Amino acid sequence: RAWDLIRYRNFRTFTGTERIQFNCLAVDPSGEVVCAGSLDNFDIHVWSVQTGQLLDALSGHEGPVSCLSFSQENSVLASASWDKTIRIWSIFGRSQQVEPIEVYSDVLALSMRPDGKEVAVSTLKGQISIFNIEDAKQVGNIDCRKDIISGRFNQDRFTAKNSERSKFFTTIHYSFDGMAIVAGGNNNSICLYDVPNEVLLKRFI
Amino acid sequence: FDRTAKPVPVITSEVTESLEDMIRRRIQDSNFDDLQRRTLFELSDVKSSKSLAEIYEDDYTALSEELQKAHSEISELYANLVYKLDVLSSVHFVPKPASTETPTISMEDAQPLYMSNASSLAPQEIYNVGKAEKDGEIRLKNGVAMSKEELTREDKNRLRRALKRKRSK
Amino acid sequence: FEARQRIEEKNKESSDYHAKMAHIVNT
Amino acid sequence: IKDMFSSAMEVARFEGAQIKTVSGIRGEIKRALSKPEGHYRAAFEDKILMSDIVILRSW
Amino acid sequence: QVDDEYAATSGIMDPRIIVTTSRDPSTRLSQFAKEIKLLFPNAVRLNRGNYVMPNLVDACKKSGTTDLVVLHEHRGVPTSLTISHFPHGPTAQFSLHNVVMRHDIINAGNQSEVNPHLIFDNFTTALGKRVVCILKHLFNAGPKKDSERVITFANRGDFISVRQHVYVRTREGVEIAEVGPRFEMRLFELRLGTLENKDADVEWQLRRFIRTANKKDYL
RNA sequence: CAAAGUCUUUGGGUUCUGGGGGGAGUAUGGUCGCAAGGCUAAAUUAAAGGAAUUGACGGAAGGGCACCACCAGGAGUGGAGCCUGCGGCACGCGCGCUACACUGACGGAGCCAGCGAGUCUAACCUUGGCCGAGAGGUCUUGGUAAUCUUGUGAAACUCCGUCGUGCUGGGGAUAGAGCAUUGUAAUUAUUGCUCUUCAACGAGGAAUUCCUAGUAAGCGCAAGUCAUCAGCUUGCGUUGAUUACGUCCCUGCCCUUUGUACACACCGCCCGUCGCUAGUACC
Repeated sequence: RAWDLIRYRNFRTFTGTERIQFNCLAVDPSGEVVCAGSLDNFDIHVWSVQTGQLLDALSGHEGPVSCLSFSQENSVLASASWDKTIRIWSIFGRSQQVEPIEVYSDVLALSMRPDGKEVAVSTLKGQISIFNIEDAKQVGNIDCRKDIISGRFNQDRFTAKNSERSKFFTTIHYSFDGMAIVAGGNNNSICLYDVPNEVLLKRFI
Repeated sequence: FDRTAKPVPVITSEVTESLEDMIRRRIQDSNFDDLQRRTLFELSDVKSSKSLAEIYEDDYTALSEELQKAHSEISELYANLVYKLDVLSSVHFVPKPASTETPTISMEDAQPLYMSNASSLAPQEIYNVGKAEKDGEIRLKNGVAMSKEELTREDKNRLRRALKRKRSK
Repeated sequence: FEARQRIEEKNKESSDYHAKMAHIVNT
Repeated sequence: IKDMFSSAMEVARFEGAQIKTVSGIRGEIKRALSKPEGHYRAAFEDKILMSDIVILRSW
Repeated sequence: QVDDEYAATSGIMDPRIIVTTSRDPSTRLSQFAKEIKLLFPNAVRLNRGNYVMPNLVDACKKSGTTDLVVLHEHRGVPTSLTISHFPHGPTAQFSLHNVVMRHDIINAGNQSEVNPHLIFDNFTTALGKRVVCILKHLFNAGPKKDSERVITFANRGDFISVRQHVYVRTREGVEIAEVGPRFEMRLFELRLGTLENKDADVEWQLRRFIRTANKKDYL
C-alpha cells in the first residue's frame, strides 16, 4: 500500500494475482513503477503507481528474490536471487532485456550506488562484492567473515567461533558520497567499509 | 488387398464447399467457441426465557450481539494460534502479540493530528461538477455550462452526439 | 482405388452383420 | 522386403495393402524402393526378424 | 467442462506459445513455422539449433509459457507437429498430410492477426473432447462478437482438417475467402507429460496394426 | 398379552371360515353383457406482432503493433552435374547435394566430442592375433552391458612439407578392366575396394529460401522408439562469427476519440451524412 504524507492516507493498495507474501520493494525514482519481491513466488511483480494493476510479472529467478533496488541515474532495477546469480533488469522502453551475473553464494544483500553505475551485494559467504552495471564484471570484493562479532546464545551447543548464524550481512547501504558501505546483519556488529581502499574503517558493537 | 490405415483425405472443391458453408452457418448464427475470460431464520420450539414484557423492551431498545461475541472469541483464539504457530515457523524469538469500561485514550495517534481533518479530503472530492437540476441547462464535466436556449442547432447536434457516445460506452 | 473398395465393402459387411445378428437375438 | 514384387511400378499398384507375416504381426507396404527395382519399405507393428516370412493375402 | 490440466488457467490468463523448428530447418518449413506463428496470437518463433529438448523445455517452464509447438518436415513438405502444454501438461503429436504453405500462392498481402473465432465440427468422442480442449487453449480468450477472421477445425473422416478464413457479411449471405494454410491433420499419440519426457503415461496412441484398425473412428 | 397362558409338538364340548398378501403388465372361441350413422359442407407474401438491440454509415485527428512493414546483413538456392519431390509427356515447378580451388588440394604428422545401440533359443555390437595394397578373409575374445565394443583416438581443425595459378596437382561426371561383400538370386552396373578414362562447372539471369549467440554457417556421429522417413528423417555434439534490437516515414493490422479512477499535476467542447421519435403548419 502506498501512503501520502500530506494527507496520511493510502493511494492504492497494490496486490498480486494469487496473494503472495512480499518481502522487499523497489520504487522508480520518477514515481511511476513499484516493484516487489517474495519468498513464495520468486517472480518480481511490477505495479504502476497510477493504475493499481500489475503491469508485468518479471520472472527468471530460481529461488526467492531477496532485495530489489533502482539506480536513480539510469532508472535500471537489479534483482537479488538465492540462485547465486545477480540479474540486472531493464524494463523501460521497448528493450525488456535482462543481464545476469553469477555470484558464489546466496545473495541476501543488494546495494545500488548513487552514481547508478555500481551495485553492492552481500552474499552468504560473508563477502561483499561490488559489481558494475554497464559491464557484467566486478570492480572488487571486500572480505567480511573475519570482522564480524558473533554471539553465543544461551541455548547453544557450539562455540561462537564456528557457528554460521551471523557471519553474513543482511543489509548494506552505500553512503551518498558513494565511497563507504555500512553493513549490518543478524550479528552483534555494524561495519564501515571504505569502497576504493577496500578496508573497514570502524566496527560498532 | 486390404489397406492397413485410413487414406489421407483428398481436398476437393466439394470438401471446401461443405466446409466454408459450415463456417457461414456458425459465423452468422454467432454460436462459436472461444476462450472467455474468467471474471473477477428457523423458529425455536424451546420455550423463550425472555417474557413478553422483556421481548418488547429489547425491540424498544456490529452485526448481532451473539454473532459478534462469536467473532470476538474466535479472533482471540486465532492470534493465540499464530503466536505458537509463528514461533515454530520463525527462526527468531517472537513476543506474544496479545494477552487476553471508562474513557479510552489511543497510545499512538494516527495521521498528522495537528493538521485539520478537512485538509485530508481533496478539493475535487468535495465538489464534482454536476448536471444542473433544470432541464434548460447542460453542464459539462469541465465547468462549461450550456443552456438549451443559447445553443445553435448544429451545436445541439454535437452535444447530443457527444452524450451519445459516452452513454453508449 | 482398391483400398477404397476393400475398406468400404468390409465396412458394409460388418454394418450389415450386426443388424442381422441383433435381429436374431431380440426375436 | 525383397523379391515379392518384380518392378517398382508393380509395388505402386499395391501400396496400402495390409501385409501380415508368419509370426502374426500386421503392417502395410508404403513406398516402392527405387534403387533396386523390386523392393519396398513396409511399416509393421513391431520389429520383424530376419528369420521371418511375410505373406500378403490375395484373391 | 474443461480439462484438468487447463482448469486453473482456463479463462483467466492468456496463453503464450512458442513455435520452434526441428533441427537445421529447410527454408520451406522455416517459412512454414511462421504461418503457425501467425495462425495463433501470442506466438513467437525461436529458431532451434544445438538446443536439446531438455534445455529448451526446462528453459521454458522457467520463463513461463503455456505450451510449445514443434514442427518436422520431409524434403520441405512439413509432416508432423506437436503441441505440448508446459506445467506438466499433455502433449499431442499430430501428423499433417496435405499442406499448402501461404508463401506459394500470391503476394495477396498479410493476415489479420486479430483474435479469431473458432469452429470445432464433428467432435463426438471423449478422446475427441480431449483434442478440443487441448487445441482451444492455444488462442487468447474471449474474442469479440464481430472479429473478422475465423479458424475452422473440421473432423470429417478422422482427419482433423483445419483452414483459416476471413468473412464479411453481405445484405443476405455471409461471403468468405481463404487465407493461410490448408491442413489435413491427424493425432497419433497423446502423452500426459511434455514432449521432453518420453516415458510418460500414454493416454492415447494410434494403433495401426490391429484386426479392427480401419473400422472404428477415433481409434 | 390374565390371555394372545395351560412345565420341550399340540387331543374338554361345539359352531363357522381359509388353503394364502401388497403394487403392477399381459394374452384369452371359456362365460355373461354393449352402440352409432344411412344426406350434411369455412376459405419467400402485406398490415401487424413476437424475439433480438447504445440506429447505421463515413470523415478527421491522436495512438498502439509487426521480418505479411520500414531499416541494416550473413549463408545460400536459381546458372553447371547429380539427388530428390511436384507438373507435363521432348519438358515446367519445389526441397536439396556437389564444386568451381592457394582461407586450397595433396603427403606425412599432431589428436579432441556428445547422443546413442548391441547376441538366444540364437548368430548381435565386436577388441585382440594372424592373412590381404585395399575391400575383405580368418583364429580367437569381451559384452543381455556406467562392466565388453569404446577414450566409439569422428570430421572439420592444428603443424610441417609438396604443388604454384595453368579447366593446374582444382572437379570427379561418363566410361574400360580386375579383386571383394550381402544375398536362393546382383544383368538394367546392391554396395565396397584397386587401375585407367578426366566431362560440365571461372561464383551463377529474372527470381527467391532460412536466420539474432554457442545461433547462422562449416563439420562429422549415433539412432530409426505402433505416422512421416533410408545417400532420407530425428538427434547429437566439434569449430564458431558478421549483422539487428530503433522508428511509425511507407505497407498493413489494431485501438481510442466522457479523464471518471481519488489525489497533485496537466488537459480542458472531435466532425459530418442519414435514420429515429415528437410537435407545428402545408398538400
